[PDB]
Amino acid sequence: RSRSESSIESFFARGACVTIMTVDNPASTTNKDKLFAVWKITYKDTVQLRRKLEFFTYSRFDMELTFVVTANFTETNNGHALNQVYQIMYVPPGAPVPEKWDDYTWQTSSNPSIFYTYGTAPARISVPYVGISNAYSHFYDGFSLNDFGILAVRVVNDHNPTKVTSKIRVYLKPKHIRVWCPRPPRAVAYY
Amino acid sequence: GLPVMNTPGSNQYLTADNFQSPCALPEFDVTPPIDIPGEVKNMMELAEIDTMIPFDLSATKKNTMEMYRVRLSDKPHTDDPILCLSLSPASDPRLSHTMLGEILNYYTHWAGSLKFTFLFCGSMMATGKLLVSYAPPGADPPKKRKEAMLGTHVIWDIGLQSSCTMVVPWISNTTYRQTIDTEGGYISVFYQTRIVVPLSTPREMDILGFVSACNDFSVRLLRDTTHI
Amino acid sequence: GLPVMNTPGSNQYLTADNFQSPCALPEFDVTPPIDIPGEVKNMMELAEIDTMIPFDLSATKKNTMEMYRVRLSDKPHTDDPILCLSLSPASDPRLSHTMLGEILNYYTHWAGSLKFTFLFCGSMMATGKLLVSYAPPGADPPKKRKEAMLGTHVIWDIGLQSSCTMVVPWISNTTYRQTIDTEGGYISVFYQTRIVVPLSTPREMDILGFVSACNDFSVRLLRDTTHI
Amino acid sequence: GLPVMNTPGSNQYLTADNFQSPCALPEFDVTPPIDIPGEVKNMMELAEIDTMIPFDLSATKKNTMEMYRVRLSDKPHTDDPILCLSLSPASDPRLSHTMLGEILNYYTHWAGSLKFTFLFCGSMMATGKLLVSYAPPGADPPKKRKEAMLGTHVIWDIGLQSSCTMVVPWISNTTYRQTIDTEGGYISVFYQTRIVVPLSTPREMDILGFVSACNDFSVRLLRDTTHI
Repeated sequence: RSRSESSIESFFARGACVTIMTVDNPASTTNKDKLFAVWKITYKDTVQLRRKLEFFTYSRFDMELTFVVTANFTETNNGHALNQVYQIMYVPPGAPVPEKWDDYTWQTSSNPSIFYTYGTAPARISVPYVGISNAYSHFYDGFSLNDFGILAVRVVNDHNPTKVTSKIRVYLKPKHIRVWCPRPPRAVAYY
Repeated sequence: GLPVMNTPGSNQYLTADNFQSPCALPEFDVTPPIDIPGEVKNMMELAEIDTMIPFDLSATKKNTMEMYRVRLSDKPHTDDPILCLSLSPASDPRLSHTMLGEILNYYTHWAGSLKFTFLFCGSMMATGKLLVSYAPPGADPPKKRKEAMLGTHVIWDIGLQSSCTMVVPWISNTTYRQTIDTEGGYISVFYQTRIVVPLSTPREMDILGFVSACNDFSVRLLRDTTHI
Repeated sequence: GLPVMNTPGSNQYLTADNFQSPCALPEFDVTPPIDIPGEVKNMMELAEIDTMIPFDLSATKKNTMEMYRVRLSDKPHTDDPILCLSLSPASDPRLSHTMLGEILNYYTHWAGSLKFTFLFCGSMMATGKLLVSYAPPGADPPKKRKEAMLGTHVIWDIGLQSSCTMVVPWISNTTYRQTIDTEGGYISVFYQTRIVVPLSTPREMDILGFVSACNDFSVRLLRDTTHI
Repeated sequence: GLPVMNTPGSNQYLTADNFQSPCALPEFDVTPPIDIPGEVKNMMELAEIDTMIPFDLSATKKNTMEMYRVRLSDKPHTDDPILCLSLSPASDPRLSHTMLGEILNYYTHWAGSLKFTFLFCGSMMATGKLLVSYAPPGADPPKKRKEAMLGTHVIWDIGLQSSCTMVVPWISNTTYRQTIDTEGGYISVFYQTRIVVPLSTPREMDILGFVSACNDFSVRLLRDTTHI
């Protein structure tokens, strides 16, 4: 007998990808507003984590985010580019989100930012519990969802000759989980 | 400085890794927790809960309220069972959908005892006897009341007690079974006596059925198969 | 050497990181500090200071000396209030510009009590009664003196004491409010009695208004929105 | 942080390295072990087992049951030996295939004593004498019974005891020999007396032969030569 692997920590704290944020190099050819990528942290997209969390009503958890950046030249053209640096900015709840590539939010002291140098160990931060409430509500029978923050991403190098696309996989691992008030689990139907 | 020697495994991200990591909000005073009722410390606490078995998964009955009710009627006293429930909690479509089954689908291995609980939802007046049998693993399920009686069984008296909690044991060659494919036993309910009723009381009653893991139950080797 | 294994997070610069770092001037003898008067150990010490509320933010009054003075006059005894001040210290344009508001704009969350302090700047001779009311959050502000009196209030006597320090309480569902959007209460000042004056003394006095955080006040989750 | 200085040998994978490594299944509760009979803690425990020598590796005899039996017959009393077995356990085709030899092929160096055990598989009635000789290393094997008798030997009596366990000693200039090329000695069995039998009992008996390492045996410097 042993019930360790069916503990909440073991059942939940498992590195799961939750998004793939794509950003292009600031190439001066015809580039759109794809120069930066923004994703509001939410578990309602990945079915695995969501279906596991909706076993329970309330919750609390730190949130370890790992970032796996993978780039490649777009054109078959004789591509050359020095090592790119990526600004991975975490925007806490209630804070403003970037609108442009050169918005002020990328220079704000509040917003913590990682400067990942390409071709190195995957970047990582550990967001704490950022809830106004004393527990993340997965279901709320009231009138006026919970804010974890936003992740914005850009390339720092600016006047680049050759285009370079890059995908940032975000491996979210909830850590120090607590969950209350179990519920019936949803079918996989409406996901 | 301190001479080091970077070993293999350096600069790899193993998604199962457990290291310290730098906090992005290190000056932030976390909202303290409160004592909410109902903290779950373990998933098996949800499988230890008596949840209702869907017995009739036919085309019409399924995905309604009728898929759970087993109807006892008055018809020719056939020796065949009222219900025969295979004990493949993961690889049985009926137990697969229970809470137990929902937790077992998240795991590969499991071991322990199950407790089944049938519940007569008929009249206070009606009386009779059902025979709740348990064929162990390897056995071909009982086809007649006699074959079932000779083995393990419980003569449940509809008249006296309205429920019947039979507990299955943990019999397996390995220390743990699988959640997919191969036996595991059979609960099965027969009439010992056709149900008696007084006056114009309805002669069509219902029995419900519940299942839950026991305190000895355990799972291991998480396996999430959820996708789109 | 000591075998190590570089983990994820290596060679990243997190602007929130807190590590040791090599000093560029390691042989340099720093100018020692002196005991200057007025060391601030915390920003809330600046929000605990009674600063003056601008009540009249009209086109003319604003960005002058008149935007702070509330003029009491002699006109038909209308039940409407002299002033009604919403308790959105961050999301109220009047309290937004106070020192308290300037410190709250740097933060997301806050919690605590406020103390408002009205101050009669009229004559030593003039006498009368104002009624300083406090509608709690959720309440629609009082429109008549009666509605205000029935709730929480203070009958301030212009003749006896020249100030009136009403302290708001900390009422919120969360442990902390937001600095942007939704209620929070209303201070509001009515005439109980039209102000009496002796001889040709002017019948147009002024009251000032101050606000400050209390010792129980606290903020968290810094949010600088300063840019060009 | 702690200033380090990555030395030579960093980021190399030496297949002989022994470092810690991150577990891919860190939350997984391993199936506990049981007490199975027959745990082997060392490979020499398999070389300490008396396994049967194939003496006749001729074209026909080999890869059958006859390659192990040494046939004693009744023919002209030639002084030549019944068998002469060179003590190159690795570099002798006969001892090479024994369990001892199978373990020695996995190693470069070895040292210790061997015990050979011949076994008469004839009649309870038959009687006679064999002479089991041991020429030490460097010696040219004995060609006549006299030359063998003068050296080390054992006059085995077929009539009394049915086996004969002669133990070779550890004689080598180095502390360890090689498993390939050069001497090491010779066991050799002669007739002292042609085997007597009573009545029509068959005059063609068989002796088997076993070999095993002793408790003093040891190997070192693993050398796997297995390929396709």
